[PDB]
Amino acid sequence: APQQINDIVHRTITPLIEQQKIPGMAVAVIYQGKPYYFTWGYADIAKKQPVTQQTLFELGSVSKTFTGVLGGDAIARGEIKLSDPTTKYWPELTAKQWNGITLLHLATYTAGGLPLQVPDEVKSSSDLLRFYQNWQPAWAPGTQRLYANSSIGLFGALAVKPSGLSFEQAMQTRVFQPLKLNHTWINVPPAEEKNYAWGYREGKAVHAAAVSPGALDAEAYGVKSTIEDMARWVQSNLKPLDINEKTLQQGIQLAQSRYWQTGDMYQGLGWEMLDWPVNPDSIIALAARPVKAITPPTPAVRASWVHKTGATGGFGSYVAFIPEKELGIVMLANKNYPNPARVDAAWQILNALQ
Repeated sequence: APQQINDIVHRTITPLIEQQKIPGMAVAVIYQGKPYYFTWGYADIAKKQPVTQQTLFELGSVSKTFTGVLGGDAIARGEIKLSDPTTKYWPELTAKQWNGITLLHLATYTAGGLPLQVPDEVKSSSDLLRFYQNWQPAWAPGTQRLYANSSIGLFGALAVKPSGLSFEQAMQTRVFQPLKLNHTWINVPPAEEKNYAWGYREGKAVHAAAVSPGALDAEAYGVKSTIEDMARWVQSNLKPLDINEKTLQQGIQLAQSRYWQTGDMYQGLGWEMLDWPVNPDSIIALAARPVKAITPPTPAVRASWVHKTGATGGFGSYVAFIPEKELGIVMLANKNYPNPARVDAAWQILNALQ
C-alpha cells in the first residue's frame, strides 16, 4: 500500500492490539475505491495458525447490514413493503398489541420495546409464536428505539417469506453471490473450517452456536466472513449504483436511508449513520431513546459516516465508510474488545486519509 496508508494503519493498530491483547486481527482500508489489507497475529493460538486474508471471523451484529440489504432487495422486488403490518406476513400473530406494528418498526428497533434476546428456551416454531404473542410492548409503535435482536431478527425471517426461500438461501442467491462474496457464510461448510478463526473469551477458544430457527440468530448475528469479502461489501455499499442487479442496487440504497433520528444518529436498515463531518466523540445493557420520524425517509446521503459494530462471545468487528470520500475501513478481531476503542481507531485512520 502507499506508505501513508501503511503508516497510519500500523501506527494506529499496533498499539490497539497491544492495549486490548487481541490475539489476531485483519484490517482493510478502502481508499479511492481500492482495498488495502493488513493482518496480525493468530487465528488459532494453540495450532499456531496466522490470520490471513482468507481467515473467517464472526461478524456478530455487523450481520445486520446484510439482513437490512436483503430486506431492501425484497422491497425493491415488490415482495414486501416496510409500511405493511407484521401480521400480513405472519397471520398467526393475532394478539392485539401487534395492531400497528409494521416491518419498518421491526427492522429499526421501534416496535415498542421488543427484548434484546429471543429467550434461550424458544426452540420450535410454536415456541417462537408464543414468545411474540405474549410480549407486552412498553410503548406505542414508532416512539422509542431499543436495540433488539428479536426485532431485526424477526424482520429478516419475515422479509424472505414471499420468496419461498430459506433465509440462508435468499442471502446466498440475492446478496452474497451477485456481489462475489464467495467466502461469506452463515453455516460454515466443512471445506472452509481450516480458515475459521477461533474466538477468544477469557483466554478460552470459542465459536458461536450453530444457527437455529428458534434463536433467529442467522437473521440477527450469524454471518462469518473474510477481510477480502468484507472489503468488497464496503465497496458495494460505497458505490451501489455500480451494482448490475437492479433490485440489489436499490436494496443497498434503502438500507442506507435515514428512517429515525436519535440525537446525532440516524437509523437505517442494519446500517447506522451520522452526518459527515462527524464529531469523533459523537460517534449499557439497555438504552431506550425517543426517536423522531424522518417523514419521508432521506435517501442515502453521500455526506455520511455509515457504520456498524458487532460482537460475539469471542469476536469484535467494526465497519465504517464515507460515501462522499470513497473511503472505508473494516476491522475484524478474534476478541470482543470495547466499542469505543474500535471507533477511535477507525476515525483516526479515516480522518488522516480524508
